[PDB]
Amino acid sequence: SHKAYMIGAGIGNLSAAVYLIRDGEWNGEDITIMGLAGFINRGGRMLNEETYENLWDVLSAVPSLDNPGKSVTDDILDFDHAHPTHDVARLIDRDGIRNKGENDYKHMQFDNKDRYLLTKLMTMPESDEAKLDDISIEQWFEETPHFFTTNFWYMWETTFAFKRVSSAMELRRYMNRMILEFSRIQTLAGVTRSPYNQYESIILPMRTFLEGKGVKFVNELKITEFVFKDTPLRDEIIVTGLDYENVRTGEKGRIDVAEGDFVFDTNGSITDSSSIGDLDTPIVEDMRYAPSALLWKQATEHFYDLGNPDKFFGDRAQSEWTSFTVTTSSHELINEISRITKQLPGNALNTFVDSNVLLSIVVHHQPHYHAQKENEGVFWGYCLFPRKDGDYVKKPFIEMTGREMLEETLGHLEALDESGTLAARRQEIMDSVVNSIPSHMPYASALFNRRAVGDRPLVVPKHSKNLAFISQFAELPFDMVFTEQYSVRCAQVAVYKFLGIPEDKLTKMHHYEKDPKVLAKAAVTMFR
Ligand SMILES: [Mg+2]
Repeated sequence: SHKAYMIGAGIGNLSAAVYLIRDGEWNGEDITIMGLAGFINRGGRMLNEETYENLWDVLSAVPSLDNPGKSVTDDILDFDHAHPTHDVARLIDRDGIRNKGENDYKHMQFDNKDRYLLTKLMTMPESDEAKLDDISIEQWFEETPHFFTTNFWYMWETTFAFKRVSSAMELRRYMNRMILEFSRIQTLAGVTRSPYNQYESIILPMRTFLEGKGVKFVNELKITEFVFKDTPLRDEIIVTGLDYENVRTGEKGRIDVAEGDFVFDTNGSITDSSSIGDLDTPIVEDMRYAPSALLWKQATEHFYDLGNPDKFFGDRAQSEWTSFTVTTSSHELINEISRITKQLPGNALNTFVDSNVLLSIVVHHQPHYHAQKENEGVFWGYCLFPRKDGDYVKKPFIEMTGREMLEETLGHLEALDESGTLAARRQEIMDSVVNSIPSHMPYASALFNRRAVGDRPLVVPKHSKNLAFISQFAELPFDMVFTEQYSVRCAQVAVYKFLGIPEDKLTKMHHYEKDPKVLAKAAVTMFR
């Protein structure tokens, strides 16, 4: 019987397994998936019910582990509909919340130059994307630096963790795929949240369902090299073996990939080489090159049409940022944040636009984890300039302990709090801390690095017989690479191609950017 081998266990390969089982009528036994106090916020943070067509469809076949008779899609949408989002303190500067006045976050704050360039970028056809090769956002708006002082830039860069040195291609894809969210970017009312963090709300329901269908899960094997069959013209990609190392025993070997078996590789991950600290210990930067990209980099030693992984994993300056998760033993700290920001938990992130490190925090709906106790509260924060000094803790953010990161956050919170109450309650706040876990990710935004078309392999390269790339570093049209939808889409493309399902059966994506009314509203929104 035909077999499938997944290298990486993220949502992309899991969705491939789902597609194989549901639409290809495979047996789970034929699929092998190979991966490797206080909470840590792992996983994707957003979704969008108007987009993510593939994700909702895959997740409509995974049962909820919490609610009998509900699919994971049902869980997620039922929750979100009952917890609508309206960000209030989206932007916070040294004077207060940009809720009102001249800097009101309803104002994009665009030039006429800013709208001209932004409209040119937005209206460039998909077929012309290569014209943007290696052009950063900084470069495309080189003539109008005023852009990088607007509300829109502050909101857009922090919403997705984009840098100005990053690829202008995605900003274009945003303005087309996410066009509907343009008019509501400041309230983030279009964001769709799952009840808990997505590892618990999405990943484990998926693994459980797959495990129940027979899929084999392996986590001791480091796949070390592809083994390709040679051909006279050397175009075809035919994987014949997977060289492995067992990281616990030390055994090495080769798994034979027979004729009719398929291989799914996740060529790179935004969490590769990440490291962790705790309340009193700063991170130690893992200097190793992205381990999940090594199979990819090695295949380029044999084939010429597979891209340049160094574009994505060779420039940490483009890709790195740092986050942290706070756990408290009482609701007090969350109550204080909720009061100072004029916002109930679960209403999207709050960005301190005048902070030196560009710090944002997110307070989720509580609880965010299944093992969260009734008395416990959790929130999450990150900065986009981890090398810069903190405003209140005057050392580089990336060198801070988890405590120091909270202290730097409180400083900004206290600065916005006129009552002075939070600062007064400092000792009690800190005593309530279970942990504050810093989390450094050198490739966190590597999927946004400056890129040229062709720097990423096709999901199924033009002459690949049985190798597919399912990742945020494979080439797919239209979709935003930030979204979990991207990897789910790669999976359907790969599975349907390998199985012979024609592309008109692929899941149909919404094209709001060709509805004239949508464009009209988008055009008007430019002047808001
Ligand atoms: Mg919605």
